[PDB]
Amino acid sequence: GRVRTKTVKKAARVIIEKYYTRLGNDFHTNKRVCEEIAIIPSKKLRNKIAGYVTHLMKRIQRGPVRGISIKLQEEERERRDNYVPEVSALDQEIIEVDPDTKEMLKLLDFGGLSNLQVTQPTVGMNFKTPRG
Amino acid sequence: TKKRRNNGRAKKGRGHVQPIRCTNCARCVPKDKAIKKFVIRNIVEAAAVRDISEASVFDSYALPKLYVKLHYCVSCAIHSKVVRNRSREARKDRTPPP
Amino acid sequence: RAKWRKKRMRRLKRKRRKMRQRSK
Amino acid sequence: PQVAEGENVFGVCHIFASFNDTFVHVTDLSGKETICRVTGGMKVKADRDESSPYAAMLAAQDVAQRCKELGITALHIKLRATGGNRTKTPGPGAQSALRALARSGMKIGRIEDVTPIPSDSTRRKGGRRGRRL
Amino acid sequence: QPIKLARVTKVLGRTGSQGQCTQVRVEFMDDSNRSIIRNVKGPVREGDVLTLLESEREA
Amino acid sequence: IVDPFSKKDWYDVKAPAMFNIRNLGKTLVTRTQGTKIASDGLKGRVFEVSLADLQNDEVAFRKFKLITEDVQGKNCLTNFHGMDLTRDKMCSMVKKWQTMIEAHVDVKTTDGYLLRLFCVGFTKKRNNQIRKTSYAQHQQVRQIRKKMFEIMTREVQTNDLKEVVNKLIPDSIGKDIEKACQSIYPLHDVYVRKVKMLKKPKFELGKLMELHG
RNA sequence: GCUAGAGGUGAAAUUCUUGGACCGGCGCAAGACGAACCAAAGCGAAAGCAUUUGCCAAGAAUGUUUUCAUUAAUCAAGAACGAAAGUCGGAGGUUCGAAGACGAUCAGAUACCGUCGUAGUUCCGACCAUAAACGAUGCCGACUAGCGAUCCGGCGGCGUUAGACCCGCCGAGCAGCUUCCGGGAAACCAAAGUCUUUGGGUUCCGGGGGGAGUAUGGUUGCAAAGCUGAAACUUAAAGGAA
RNA sequence: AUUAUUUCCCAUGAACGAGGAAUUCCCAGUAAGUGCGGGUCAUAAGCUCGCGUUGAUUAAGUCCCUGCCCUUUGUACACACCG
Ligand SMILES: [Zn+2]
Repeated sequence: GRVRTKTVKKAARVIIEKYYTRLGNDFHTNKRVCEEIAIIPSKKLRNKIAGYVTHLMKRIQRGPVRGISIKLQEEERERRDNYVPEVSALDQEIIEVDPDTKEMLKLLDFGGLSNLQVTQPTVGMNFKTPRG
Repeated sequence: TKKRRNNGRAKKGRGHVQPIRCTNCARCVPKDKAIKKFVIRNIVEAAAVRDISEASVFDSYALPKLYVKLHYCVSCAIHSKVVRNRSREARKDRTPPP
Repeated sequence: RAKWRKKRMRRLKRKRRKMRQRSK
Repeated sequence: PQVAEGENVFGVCHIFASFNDTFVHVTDLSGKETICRVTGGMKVKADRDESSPYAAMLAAQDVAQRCKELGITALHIKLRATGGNRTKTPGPGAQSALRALARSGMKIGRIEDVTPIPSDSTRRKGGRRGRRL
Repeated sequence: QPIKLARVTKVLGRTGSQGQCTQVRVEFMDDSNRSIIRNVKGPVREGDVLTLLESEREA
Repeated sequence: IVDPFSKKDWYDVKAPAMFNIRNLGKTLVTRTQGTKIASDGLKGRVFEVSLADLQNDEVAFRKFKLITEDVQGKNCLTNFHGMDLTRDKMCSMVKKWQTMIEAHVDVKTTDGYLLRLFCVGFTKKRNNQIRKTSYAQHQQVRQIRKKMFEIMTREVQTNDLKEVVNKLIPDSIGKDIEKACQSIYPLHDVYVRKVKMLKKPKFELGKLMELHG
């Protein structure tokens, strides 16, 4: 029976979204931060709030939490997502093209291209799955 | 109120169907309205398959099965809990349970 | 029941007829 | 029987398993001569338990020792369930009597269901509204 | 038949009408094979050694 | 009061030479007391033996009926009396979403045995078939059934009882039907499901012993 | 053939066995029925219709660069067919089973349940013409969406198999589903849409709930009853969907 | 104070040898044993409300029973099945 009420969790998320730079992985440090940045009428509620802040702080360091939305955290994680390979995955040496697709390009100005490799069309129209 | 579109039976474009008898109570039920169930079970159940296999005279003899096609009326199929009453939207599901 | 009420009616018509044929 | 090296002398055990009683009828290989036939009623006082699985255990253990006295060591199984238009499912004493045959040191072979199934039944007992118990 | 000695490795769940028998997959200690499943009565945990009087049937 | 099984002799049952396993089992009968000859109680028994217990290694879903016709010195001599498939075999071949073609012919052999062969055949679903049902039309069923009438009659009316059982230990009469009906509608389970012996000629000890030679 | 029990029920009893019931084997006879295959599949105007084979005369759909040329649509009167039960006369009566008897259960059962069992159920001929005879939805015609299947016929396409299967199209039909086509009181309906933006043609039929499908008259029938069919009087609701 | 208010002393020494069908309470300083205090009280506890003392067995599980809750379903009920 260690489930936190919505009072503990909501107040812990607002503290993070407003004072993320002051919090850490230590309960007793966050226990004193929440005591000052938030007027909690009880001490047990403060320890529950600060204890859940420490839990959420261990999740922020590994990834984004579905409840906490920090602007300075979302912008950096999106900026650091810019990953591209040394060579694109689209410009290939050879490209397999179905004979029906080859005819579509033939109607367009791109009739004959060296990058195109016509594949043998498989015989037998067994694409549908059996019924029942 | 019309509770079912098929009126509780798989009869479409057809006047009359020959009836059958429910296995619990021998009552006249149409063949399409009957809640059929083709049960295939072994003659020897799992609680006794060990003793019968070790007492066999053959090296590898597979135990046969009982191919019985059971028929149920609407009333007895529900008392025997082979079909349950479903939600108003769940009734439209025609897929057999997994 | 509407069917047993219909049966009681036909059992009453058959009595009114026989009572009417007696005085015919 | 003139048998050697414990060679199996196969018999035929007709097991009439119904919902009111359970027959354990061991015959010869042709099925004409009867060796021993013990039913559920011959082993239980109350007639409500003639079809119980416990009654079939006593009916099968009693018939097994009789086959031991006549050199019958193996048995072919012929399981039937009331045939006709009645229930095609064997009664409770079907698997109980068959397991008790193997539990009594008797060999089993060629199990077969011989429930007489009609090409189409006659008018079955009970009205068109069935047994309204 | 001898009295086999098995060791509890995984506790599956609770069986029985009142949940008095615990279904446990109990393997033998003489060899890694024969990871049979047994029904145990009483408090069982991973690491217990059971005294199987009969080890043929699984049940 | 006295045990009746102390007055019974155990007789041997010998199968015809069509099979390798001759001694199929043992039967018992009361001793010759008064006028009840022990041979009289044996000359009418029918033994329903499975084909796996028969000649060498054949299937177990086919059964052969062997009726005892003459007893010769503590061993019973049986002859062919019928053939039928097991209950679980026939009940498993009858599946849904396909039609079954049944046929029967009352055609006698060359020596006098009037047989009634029962054939069954189920439509086969193709390997690349997307359709759920494999139903043959009515005229296709008639052409398949007429093929069974033609092959079953031709296969037995030119042979005697000894040669037709040699065609029944394997599914010879059923395989040629499946190949012939393949151009009409492909089939997969074509068997002679039952063989009834309707009429038998006069018993001859010379032909019986020839059958056990 | 071997045995004292079998039948039946929630549990029992009536009942079958003082011995040869039940059970097993080889058979035989009669009368029903046509399992599984058998499906939201087919056919028929509906009712209805399933073993094989033969015979008889019909039928839709499809195909048609065949023929006739408005011969059509719907229908008072009139007429054919019309489940089951019932009625009459024959044949047959295996099973089942109204009535009836008896055994259970209950306070009582004249019921449900069990053991029997008449009529009936079966066949032939003559009646009856009523069903929740339902898709509770007249028939004909046009138009207004899509999709995957399915039955029949036709058409052209890789390939596999010895017609079967595969991929599409067209017409016909039984259905299914998704949709804010629209409609509706809503449930729901590709029709129950195209409806105050009201009119394609036509038949039958409804007018608060009871009285009442009763009375009376006529008509039909051997009968049971069918068809046609009121009023006095009474009532502020009855009812549908959600 | 007799129909003994309580209390003391002497004497009297009964059923009761763990208890049928059933059934109750209870998971740790808990059950149970043990006594104390309060309430009632002129007289006053076999009751009850508290208190400490000694101090476990078993269990960390399940819908089997018996209780309610919820969803689905049905309703001619809506004074709502005591309909
Ligand atoms: Zn029923």
